[PDB]
Amino acid sequence: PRIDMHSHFFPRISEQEAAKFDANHAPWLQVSAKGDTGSIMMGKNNFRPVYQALWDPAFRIEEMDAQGVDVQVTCATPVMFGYTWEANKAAQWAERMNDFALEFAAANPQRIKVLAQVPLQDLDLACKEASRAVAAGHLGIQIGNHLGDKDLDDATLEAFLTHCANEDIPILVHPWDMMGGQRMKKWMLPWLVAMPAETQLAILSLILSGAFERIPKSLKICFGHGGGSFAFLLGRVDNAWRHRDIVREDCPRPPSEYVDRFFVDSAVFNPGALELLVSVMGEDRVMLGSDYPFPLGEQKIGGLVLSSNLGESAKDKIISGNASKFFNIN
Amino acid sequence: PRIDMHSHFFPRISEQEAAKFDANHAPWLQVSAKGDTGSIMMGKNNFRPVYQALWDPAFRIEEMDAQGVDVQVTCATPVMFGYTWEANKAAQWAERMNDFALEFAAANPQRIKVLAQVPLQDLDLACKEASRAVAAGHLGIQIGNHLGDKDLDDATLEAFLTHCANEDIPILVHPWDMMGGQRMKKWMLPWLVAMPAETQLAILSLILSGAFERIPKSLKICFGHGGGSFAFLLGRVDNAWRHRDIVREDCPRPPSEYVDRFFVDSAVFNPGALELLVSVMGEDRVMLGSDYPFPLGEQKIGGLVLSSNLGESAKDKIISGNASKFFNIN
Ligand SMILES: [Co+2]
Ligand SMILES: [Co+2]
Repeated sequence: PRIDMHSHFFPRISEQEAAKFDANHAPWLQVSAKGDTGSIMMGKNNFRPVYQALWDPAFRIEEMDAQGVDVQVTCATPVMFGYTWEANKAAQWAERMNDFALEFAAANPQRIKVLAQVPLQDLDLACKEASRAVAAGHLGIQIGNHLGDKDLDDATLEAFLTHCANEDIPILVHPWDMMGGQRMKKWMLPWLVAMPAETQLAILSLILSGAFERIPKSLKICFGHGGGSFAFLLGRVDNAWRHRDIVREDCPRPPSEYVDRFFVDSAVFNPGALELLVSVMGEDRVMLGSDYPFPLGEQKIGGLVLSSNLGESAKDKIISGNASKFFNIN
Repeated sequence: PRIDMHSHFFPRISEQEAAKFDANHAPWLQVSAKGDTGSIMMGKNNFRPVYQALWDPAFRIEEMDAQGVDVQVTCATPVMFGYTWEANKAAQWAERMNDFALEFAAANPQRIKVLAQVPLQDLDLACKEASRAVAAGHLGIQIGNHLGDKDLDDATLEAFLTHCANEDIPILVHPWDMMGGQRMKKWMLPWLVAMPAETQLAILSLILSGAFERIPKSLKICFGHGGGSFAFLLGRVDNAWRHRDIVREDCPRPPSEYVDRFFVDSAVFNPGALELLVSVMGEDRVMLGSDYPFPLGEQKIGGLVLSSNLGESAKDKIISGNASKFFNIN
């Protein structure tokens, strides 16, 4: 069987319903008249043009069959996060978006599984919303990797991680609100450069701060897009931790020892990159993810893993094995 | 023989000489009374503590012997660049720093080779200063990877690159003035996260803009610290260029075809990282560099390459071969 655990949705959101939250920065979905194309829109600006598969759960199951993917986990498009908003307005919006998600997963909840979003800019509202959603049916939460200038070392974000680790709630960490200000203007560089760095920063933020020494080993946490550039740059981190007391102060073990404490999806779009990745993470902590349905997500879902020189057991774990232990799937 | 082509110096600069340029932003060297320790200082603030090898070319040759490195190329500590300054002041400062460099390399110019800095914020002054310096003895120029919000795609920086390509001047591109604003506060995250992303952005900036289709093939250009995270994330770039017309518009060939047009140093601090790197770049475009004398530079210079499963011939090219064609060292 095949489980793709990194994919996204966007719900049937009217201009009128989103304007009631923020007729300026609440995102909404405009579908064409035919009904197989459309755009995500902030106020009345065009944000991203999207395909029917993003919002239509029936059309999506049909593609899932063409693709040979049996169960697919899916979660909010990072533009739905609303972390910049006021906390009550975001807790309201999060509640609707996760309802929409169960509504979307209704089309076939043995094959479509959902992850919820939280108002992460408020620890209390984020914690209650995380537990409600798992009880309502979501298999876990998906969070942006940072919150303005708070990275995952921030005490509040660590508190949200521990809360989930204690309630045995799995977490997918997604790059979002990328760094870099005004420089990565064209050629989609924010996805090519800033996305991988954002992820690496999140992972390194937990490690070098000692967060893993303080968070329960029971936390199920996954970092998207191969964990950014983390695995390739890990040796540069180990060498700095050995040669610099300020790198070493909050981190008792050498940083590569902590790879036993988190997961990554397999989306790295290259056999060499994939082989190095499992070499660092181990075949048990790499899962099949595709970033479906966006252009940048590997058309042939699972094709990179299946054509690899990896073990037949390694393939089985990335394709299916680890994603069902991680998410508790039949 | 061994050639380490990535290393740095800092000259004997007094508080008062630096104050005549900017008693606020000009860096200077304070040596202890003993004289084997010291600090780089901006105005009156402590910037980096350094050790004798950074400024003492005699002490350095002695360590060069202990380390078994025959010739070492060296260049300015990126804090010396002064790209934020007024152009004439910076052209004045660059001229003194490159004189200092030849003064430093005087201690033994058959083992210490130098690269010059330029006032890159002024294309004319940068071009004259680049040619000046090569004629005075430098083997080429070292530049920060970006200039505020101008990346190597910027037409000024492209004009500086082709000026050098036409005068057959080699270029080492160094990450500097790292992105990330206020987030990577502690654990030296700017060196771990932002430095590799800066490099990757520079390389990708030339490729995806078509700069390599417009710059003469004769350009000898090298990117530091293994070219950042570029070689690992290259497949993500290829896949984006195939699936997105806006990634593809300015770039006629698929982006991984352009690895035949630049070099990288070998400083990636890991055998798997190193093996993937030469797999992407080819054994001919990877050169031994150590970032000596900073804490984060592999104290066993060349030790990573020599202990690798790479070919006897690959080792000879990285250790010695490529760095002497590139730099014209006999
Ligand atoms: Co995604
Ligand atoms: Co350096």
